[PDB]
Amino acid sequence: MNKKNILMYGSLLHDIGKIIYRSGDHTFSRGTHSKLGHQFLSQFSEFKDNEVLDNVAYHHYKELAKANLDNDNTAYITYIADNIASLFNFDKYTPLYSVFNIVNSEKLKQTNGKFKENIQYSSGNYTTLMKDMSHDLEHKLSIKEGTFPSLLQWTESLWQYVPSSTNKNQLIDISLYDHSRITCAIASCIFDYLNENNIHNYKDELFSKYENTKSFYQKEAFLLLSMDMSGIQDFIYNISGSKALKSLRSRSFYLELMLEVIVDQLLERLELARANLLYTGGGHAYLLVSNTDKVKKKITQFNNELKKWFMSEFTTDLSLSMAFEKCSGDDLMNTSGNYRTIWRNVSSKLSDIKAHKYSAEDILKLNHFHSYGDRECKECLRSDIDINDDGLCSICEGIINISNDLRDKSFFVLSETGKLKMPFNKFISVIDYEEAEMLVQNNNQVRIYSKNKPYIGIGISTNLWMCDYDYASQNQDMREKGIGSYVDREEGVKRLGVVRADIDNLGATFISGIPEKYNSISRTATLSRQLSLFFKYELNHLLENYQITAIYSGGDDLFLIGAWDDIIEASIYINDKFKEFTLDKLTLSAGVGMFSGKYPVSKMAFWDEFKKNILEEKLLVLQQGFSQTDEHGKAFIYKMLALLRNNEAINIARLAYLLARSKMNEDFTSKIFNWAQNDKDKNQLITALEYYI
Amino acid sequence: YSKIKISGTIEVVTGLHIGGGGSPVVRDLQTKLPIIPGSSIKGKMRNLLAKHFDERVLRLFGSSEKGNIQRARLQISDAFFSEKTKEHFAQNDIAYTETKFENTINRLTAVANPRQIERVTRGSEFDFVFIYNVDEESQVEDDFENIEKAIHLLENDYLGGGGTRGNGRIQFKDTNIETVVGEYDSTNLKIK
Amino acid sequence: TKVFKLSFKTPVHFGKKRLSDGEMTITADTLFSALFIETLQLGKDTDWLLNDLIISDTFPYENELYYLPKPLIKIDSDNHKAFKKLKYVPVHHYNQYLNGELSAEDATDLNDIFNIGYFSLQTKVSLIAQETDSSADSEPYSVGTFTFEPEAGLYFIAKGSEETLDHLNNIMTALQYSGLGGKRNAGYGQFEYEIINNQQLSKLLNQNGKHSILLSTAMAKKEEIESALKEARYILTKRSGFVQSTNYSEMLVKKSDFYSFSSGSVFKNIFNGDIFNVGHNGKHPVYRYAKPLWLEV
Ligand SMILES: Nc1ncnc2c1ncn2[C@@H]1O[C@H](COP(=O)(O)OP(=O)(O)OP(=O)(O)O)[C@@H](O)[C@H]1O
Ligand SMILES: Nc1ncnc2c1ncn2[C@@H]1O[C@H](COP(=O)(O)OP(=O)(O)OP(=O)(O)O)[C@@H](O)[C@H]1O
Repeated sequence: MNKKNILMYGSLLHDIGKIIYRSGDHTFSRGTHSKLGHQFLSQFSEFKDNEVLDNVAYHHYKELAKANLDNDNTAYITYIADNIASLFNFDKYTPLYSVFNIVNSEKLKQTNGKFKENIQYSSGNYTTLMKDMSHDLEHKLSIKEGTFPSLLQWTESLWQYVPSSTNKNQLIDISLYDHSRITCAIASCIFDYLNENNIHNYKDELFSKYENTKSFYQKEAFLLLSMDMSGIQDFIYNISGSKALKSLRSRSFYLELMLEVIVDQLLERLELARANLLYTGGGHAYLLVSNTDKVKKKITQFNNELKKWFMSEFTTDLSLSMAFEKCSGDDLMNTSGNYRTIWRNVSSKLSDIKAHKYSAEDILKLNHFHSYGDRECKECLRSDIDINDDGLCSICEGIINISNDLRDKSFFVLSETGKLKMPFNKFISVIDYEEAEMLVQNNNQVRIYSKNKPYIGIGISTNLWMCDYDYASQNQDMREKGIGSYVDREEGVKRLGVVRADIDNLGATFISGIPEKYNSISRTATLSRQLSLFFKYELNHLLENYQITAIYSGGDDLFLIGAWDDIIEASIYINDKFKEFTLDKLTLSAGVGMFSGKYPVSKMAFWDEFKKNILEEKLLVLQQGFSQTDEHGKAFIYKMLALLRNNEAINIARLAYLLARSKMNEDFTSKIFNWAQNDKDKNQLITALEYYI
Repeated sequence: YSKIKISGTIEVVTGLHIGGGGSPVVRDLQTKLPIIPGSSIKGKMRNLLAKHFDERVLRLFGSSEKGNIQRARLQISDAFFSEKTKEHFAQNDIAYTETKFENTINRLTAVANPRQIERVTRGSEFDFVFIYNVDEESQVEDDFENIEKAIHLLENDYLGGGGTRGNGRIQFKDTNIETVVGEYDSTNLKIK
Repeated sequence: TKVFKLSFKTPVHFGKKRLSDGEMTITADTLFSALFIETLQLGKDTDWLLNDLIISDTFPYENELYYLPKPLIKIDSDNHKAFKKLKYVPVHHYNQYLNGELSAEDATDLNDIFNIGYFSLQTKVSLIAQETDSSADSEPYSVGTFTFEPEAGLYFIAKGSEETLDHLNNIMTALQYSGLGGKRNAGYGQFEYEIINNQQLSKLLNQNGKHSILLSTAMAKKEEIESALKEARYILTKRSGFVQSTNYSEMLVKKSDFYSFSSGSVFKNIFNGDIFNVGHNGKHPVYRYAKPLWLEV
């Protein structure tokens, strides 16, 4: 095995024993963490690699003090990676705490929430988890150079909520998955930095003296790389056709898959692991790669080829930016909040390199093409593009095809023939688990991208996180339907509802984080991943009771389209559910409008009071009154509106007479009149009754 | 070269219903006073004139789609309430826009389902301006004769919706013809 | 160097990609195009008003206050949020902004007070199809229009010799009765203009500094672009569209795509633009205006 693969395998599994120690039930768990993991990884033939066993068994200080390991070995790198990732009585039943409550505990510290109110863990659960991981290591897992991604996938599948540390005196909020993953990434960066820099006596380099330990911690060893997608909000919103909804699901997925394939391809260039991707979502991406001249030259070269390709295909609609700024180990360990300083520096460099995107020769090259081309794509507003059959260009027709395939098939493959044009001379098509399996046994250089499917274990397992929900597929016809399937609802006016939401307090959350005590790279990674999981899984389950279709979900943007009533109800419900998930630490800013059917969805797109007072009190009163008393349709309510909108006392006296003439229960009339007499209550009343129609 | 301005006012003999919202009527989203889009005027004149006869109708409005290209020669502009009507209605305390109630009879069933429609008040006055661009000297008399014929047909027809049902009849008054660019005499031209 | 005030009183459609898009200001390309077509229609000569005149983009104004585009200067903080939401900076506070004297709360107040118009969609149909005779769908379509408050509008920046300015004033007198936007013949886009001098705008336009703020849409000529981009903060904007009376088929004639810097870019090496030709397979040349109008601070 290549020493790098040995290093990742050791690093990811150094603290594997902690779960079993916390298990307690089994006869293995009687001894300390390191040796425990040692005999446990020796139980399986595939993981019988001796060096990985050593890395696991010698991942802390006391063991290494007597470890008599060779002057060069990956174990020391693993030690340092765990240290940088990070009186000592560990409680085996410690539950994982949500970081979100800690994020805004400075303004209002509320009872800290714990995962599974005062929830406590049971050692039986740990026994069950150990049996599950024994099963995986026994049948599902096997060590090959290409299986490391599968190992990562199973680790994420199992450990994503078992706490990493269980110190009673420490504010535990790191899952073992996070700590292990960041350890793997950091260790890989260390290995590249030391090897390229022509140092081999790593024991002497770092283990020798504590002064050198702080010294290497201080040396600029890491590089923090950030990527930004230029024009998503424009290119996604040039849709006006009748099949608009099908494309939007296909277009957001197209940009998402672009970002995913480009980041994966980058990580392939770096000969590096997938654990190195700290955050993806929206048009952003964050990586922690090795700080080597080799790394920098590769990044620059790939940037050049990348910019070439996008200029070749869209030339203004989509562009990508690269930026990186040096960082050291001392920075990541949250010494003096300099983590936030470097985070802002990399953000600033990314945001000012976008100013200069085109060199001279490129800008000249653009302006002189008297090239014979056809005219704008109907579905996709682009002059430069050339249409074909039925007035559609190639890109949007492939978008239509993959949209057709989206609802039925769950797996997407990265293949060299495929359907949709993709950065690195590649194409994406759709597959099922069985032909994906055959592709795996076809030893083809493929990357299966899945639709929120765990326990796949198929080749390069990539449980891509995405919310693809559509109520139109819940009808008698499984085939995807047009926008009219939601317009034609008879329970109210035949219109459409649209909601957009952004976390208002997000810039500080990723930047400021938890101040002065928890701004570690580990905890930022945990925060980012938890936000990603919420905005990429929970929405899909929440939407199941609404006639709404998920369009753009991920990052901090939420885009749902459907019936007017269902959109409002789902917006309120998701607002409440999010307030639960962030424990009322993060809020939502949203706006909902009403538009007629088949309007260009491009232009379709360009809290407590509303629930308690309007929807719950006045709306229910009005609904009960209008249901009990007949003959009072939109005409009577519209006369109500004419009297209420024109805020004059003459209208109020007229409304008094109108309620005298109306045949409701006197309570309804009195309440309505007295609501109309207050400005706030009259506005709430008009809003509710407008909702009625 | 010269430009000719046609300016005046139009009255609704019976109520008008353009109704872009539909049952609302077109308004300005802030002033809320109703208008008359120039597209309605242009389209009704073009339909009536074409149906009164394809070179002259091509010449006035311009098609420029049939392999031969003609620039439009007569430009219509939108309309707004006259100040006179606003003053008059404010003094007399008259609502700007009425709301007529209607029904429909189901055969074999004879149960009526109601209907609500919004209608511009009778007797209002709108202000309109036409711009004519004389590009051929020897054609102005014929073109203005044709536009007079179009006005004549429009006076005897309807604008907007439900015209056969009894709304949209209009009338033209206070029309003057003034040259504003160039040196073409516009005193021998008439539009009634 | 005069400015030209514009008040509209009728909705205007200005357009980016389709008719149902609405836009507030217009670029120097369409402005010069309108001036040139009006000149040709009037039959006077184009040589005078081709290679002497410099036109700046249109910018909005309110009751008594004028506006300019946001400079793309690197303000070193970190909010980067309230300022990203700002699009136009009032003239009274321009030099304050370029010296980093604008506070976040003042920026929020400016964003609050910046109401100078609203957007609308009017739906329209077309019964020219078989509908008139046989069962055929009426075809609905929408146009994007934008309206001003009674005390708002757009204004120009123009400069050149006095004779060219007189010719420009004559042409604008002619032009106030054609349109300045999209569906000119469908009832949109007539204006009244007025010539005004502003003491504050004058002082701003004749300042002296080291940087430069581009107020038009320009592209450097081939041999000067290399030195132009030594230290530049800019964004490119694609400009395409069809052409008026170049060959038989309008739907076969389409101008070549062109790219030019936006109206807020900052440069260190001043360059002179040119009226680039964007024609091919045509009977008469078609022009696009790319010539800068700098303000030095
Ligand atoms: N695949 C996608 N489909 C639709 N919307 C998306 C997609 N990815 C991201 N978005 C959302 O669209 C928003 C607008 O993107 P925009 O074009 O402004 O670029 P950005 O990634 O925010 O960066 P910048 O504006 O600095 O270039 C993003 O912030 C994100 O929330
Ligand atoms: N799950 C996540 N993990 C890490 N970073 C994220 C995540 N989701 C979004 N972000 C980042 O946080 C940033 C927030 O900036 P953005 O302008 O989009 O929202 P905002 O500043 O909160 O807007 P507003 O304050 O107006 O609501 C984005 O640039 C985005 O890259």
